[PDB]
Amino acid sequence: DNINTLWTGVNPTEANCQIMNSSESNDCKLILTLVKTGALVTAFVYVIGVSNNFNMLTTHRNINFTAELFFDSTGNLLTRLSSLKTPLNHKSGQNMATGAITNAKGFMPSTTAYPFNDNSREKENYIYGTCYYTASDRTAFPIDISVMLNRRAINDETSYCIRITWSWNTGDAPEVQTSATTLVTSPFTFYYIREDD
Amino acid sequence: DNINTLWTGVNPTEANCQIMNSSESNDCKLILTLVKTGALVTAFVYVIGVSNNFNMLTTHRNINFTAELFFDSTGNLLTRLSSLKTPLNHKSGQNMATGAITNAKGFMPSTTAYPFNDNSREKENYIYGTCYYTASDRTAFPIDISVMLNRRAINDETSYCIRITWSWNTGDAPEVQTSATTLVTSPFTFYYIREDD
Amino acid sequence: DNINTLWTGVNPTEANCQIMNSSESNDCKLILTLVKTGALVTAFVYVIGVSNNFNMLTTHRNINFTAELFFDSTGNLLTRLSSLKTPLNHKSGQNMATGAITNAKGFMPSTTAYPFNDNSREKENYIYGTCYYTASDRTAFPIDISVMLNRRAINDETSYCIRITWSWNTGDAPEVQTSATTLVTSPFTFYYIREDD
Amino acid sequence: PVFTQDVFVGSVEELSAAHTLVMKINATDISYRIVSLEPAYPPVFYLNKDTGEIYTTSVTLDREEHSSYTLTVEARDKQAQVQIRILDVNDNIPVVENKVLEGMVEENQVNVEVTRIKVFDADEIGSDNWLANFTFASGNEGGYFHIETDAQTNEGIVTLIKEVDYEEMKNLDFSVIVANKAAFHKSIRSKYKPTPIPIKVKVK
Amino acid sequence: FTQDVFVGSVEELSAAHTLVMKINATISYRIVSLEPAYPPVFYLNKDTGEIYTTSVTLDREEHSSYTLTVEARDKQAQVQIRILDVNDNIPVVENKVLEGMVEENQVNVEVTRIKVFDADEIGSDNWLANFTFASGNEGGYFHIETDAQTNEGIVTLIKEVDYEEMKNLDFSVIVANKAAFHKSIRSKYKPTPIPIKVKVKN
Repeated sequence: DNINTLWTGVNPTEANCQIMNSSESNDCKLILTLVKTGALVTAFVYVIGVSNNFNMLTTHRNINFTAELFFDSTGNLLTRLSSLKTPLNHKSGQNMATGAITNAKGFMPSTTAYPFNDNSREKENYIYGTCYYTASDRTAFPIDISVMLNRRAINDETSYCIRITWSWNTGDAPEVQTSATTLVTSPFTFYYIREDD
Repeated sequence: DNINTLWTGVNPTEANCQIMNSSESNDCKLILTLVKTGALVTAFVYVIGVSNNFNMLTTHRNINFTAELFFDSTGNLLTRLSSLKTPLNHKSGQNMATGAITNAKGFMPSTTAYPFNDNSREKENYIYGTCYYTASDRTAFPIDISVMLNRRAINDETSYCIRITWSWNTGDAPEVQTSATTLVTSPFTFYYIREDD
Repeated sequence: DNINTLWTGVNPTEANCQIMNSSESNDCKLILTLVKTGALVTAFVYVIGVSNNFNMLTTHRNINFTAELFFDSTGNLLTRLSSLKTPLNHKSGQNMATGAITNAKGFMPSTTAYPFNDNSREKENYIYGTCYYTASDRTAFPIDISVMLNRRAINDETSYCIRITWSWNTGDAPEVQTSATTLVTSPFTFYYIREDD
Repeated sequence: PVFTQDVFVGSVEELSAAHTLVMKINATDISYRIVSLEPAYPPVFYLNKDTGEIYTTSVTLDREEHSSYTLTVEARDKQAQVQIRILDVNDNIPVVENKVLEGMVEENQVNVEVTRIKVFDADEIGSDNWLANFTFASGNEGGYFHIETDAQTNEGIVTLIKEVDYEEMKNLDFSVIVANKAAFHKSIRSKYKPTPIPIKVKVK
Repeated sequence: FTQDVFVGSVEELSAAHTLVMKINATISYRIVSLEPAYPPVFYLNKDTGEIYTTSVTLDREEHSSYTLTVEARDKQAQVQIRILDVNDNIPVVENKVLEGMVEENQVNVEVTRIKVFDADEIGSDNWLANFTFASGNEGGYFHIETDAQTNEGIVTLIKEVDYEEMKNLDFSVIVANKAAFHKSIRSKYKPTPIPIKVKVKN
């Protein structure tokens, strides 16, 4: 009954993702949940800033940062390459179910729907949406999200790919120095066709 | 298979919620459906106007209204404090499944993901979105929706909370006195991490 | 598990829908996936242009095109009236299952939630959204999406209707005659209350 | 094949959706074909070779780009000319041109023209989709001024009907909003933000 | 170091972790100093010496070039990074009072000038204005050229006119740069027509 989720847990104790390649250690919490809904997978992603370099972004007008998830042939997470450094797992209450994942492949984007290195179908690999940032003054600041599915595989061990880029390009930064506390993106839910189990 | 839904029922015959503080009795219908999708709950809400005062909001330019749902430790709707005055129940055809609910706690927002009275995690208690009002001339007016999850328990018996605020601020009223028929918002769907059963 | 989906498959070999009534034969691949989610149905729709006339549309600033899906009383696609000419079916890997379906009715729009020929409830039959078109220069042009559920049963055999209208109105044509490759709109996910099995 | 008429005339609304019946070409004694089209681009009309019904194509008609199409259609078993006018829908928000607007009122004068506001709308000239409808956004709670719409050039004639005593320096400055007489089309309603335009009144 | 002054470039609006350049020395690298030293738009990998971009996206319109003073440890060197321009600023028609006049029965005349402002790099195809006639010139009477020395729309008349005819020569035009707009502003471009009135001389 719980094998239909594959997520990162709720509010991990420590950072589990390195989004900024400049940071020396994990600089944010990436909360990613994947749910099997028939032939589709519902993906529920957002980020909580932990490091100061990551939180200072709200003081700038043009910001962009990407989380890259690479999965091997069986759908396990490649922590040596991915932004997320903690392997995904099933739901055990409000935590990750410590145990072996045997049906990870079912949660991965379909290579049929989102092919690799196929220029003719390149446009099929893109998804778009908008999340929000709640300012210290209660205003909703929109953040564009671009998701790229299995379109490129740099490392030979990569069989599936998911890149989620949060970017905003406005005229006034959401925060000023003395007001910026943390960067929390409103949850983004996107659907993608899933690979056969 | 019907124990995975808690909803208000499709088109209740009589009004089931009180959406304006100025209303003396029930003044609209709040269609609200919650579906368990793995570690998430998919919420699906909209309001159908019944009272004349509520239906007359279509003739204004700057409107907002909030529906507040409060749930006890067992997830039952606190009809005395909440706007929706009829308890949620499982699916039985297109009607509420008259009977006792025991798994209600599973549908409520998680307190680990969405905490009470925590100033360090206030931002992660907000969901945002847009629905639409279809006018008489078929023009679609957007309505911003702010959903606040468990962030404040005014009453002692409140254990979970959902506040759905609709608001529009337009340059031309969607309707005039002679054309307004009813304030029906197009369905709005959001997701939230659900508390353990 | 496979009986919870009803879809057109992933990347059909040949065009399976005729969006443009002017086109002689099938002119687009319409990918559509309906998944039962408790009391709701998750619809997942997009189009892949095939014919030259269809793909020309990327070179014009103001366009619109509609896809109609008419279903009988049992939930079987009326291929001779609808745009899509290939019946929907259950999941078999990435392809449509071969065999009869007895529970297609469950996937249809609720005639209670979305009535036929009731002016007083007309506003309830609309759903709105936005998808995107990724151009050759990696720019996502928005596309307005108007989904009308059961509103008008033109023929005596039509018991359910889904009308999905894409449109865009821009100031710069997304492509030019020498760069247009294929009109592919990004996936659109919407929800509607489903009819009792 | 014999055409029933040498020149057919029809009409189709602007922004009409796809597969909207523009007209029907009758012929008696048949396969119909669009020989030619002026201005020949974009392909906004489709002729049913079986019935002769000219429909609109997915390419939405824009009247602000081309106000009339001339189709030469040949019937086969001679060519007929079909003139399709495009009817205006209010898809243009009027815009006030003069960004520096300052009024002047003569002391103790009534029934005089105070100012003229120049406004531009791109829809059909002479129609309710083009004439400006002015409303007082603010400042005229005292009921001093009145705005009329000069339809000859679509201008806002602002006149005053009350006397003023210079020694007062009463603040008569106000702010108006400009909109067309006919209601905005469903495509541009909900995209209309009537940013009030200001006008300062200086008493001589 | 292999060079007292290195020189590289990176495109404006570039994504995170775009390899701006590589600092070679004959080793631990480090940015001793920056100029203007704000925002922090570059990152220097101390192990390999490669300067990449960061999450704080660049804007040529705010800073045309950056100077870095770097060190190698086991001497100081200069690194000049030039920000290449992209077409991410839509032209704005400065003047609103555009009322030209045509002399009766004249041809080859300069009817007027349209002033245009663009924030992009001066002298590039991202800054020159390209004019087209939205309406009012369906009969092919007027001609608009782009004066690149000032980025102005020279509006000239080539056709005759009879004052007694009082032909409606007013026309509405739109403005866009010579180069195609950057992907960040396409789908936001909205070519509102700018009218110009053509008065017929008596």
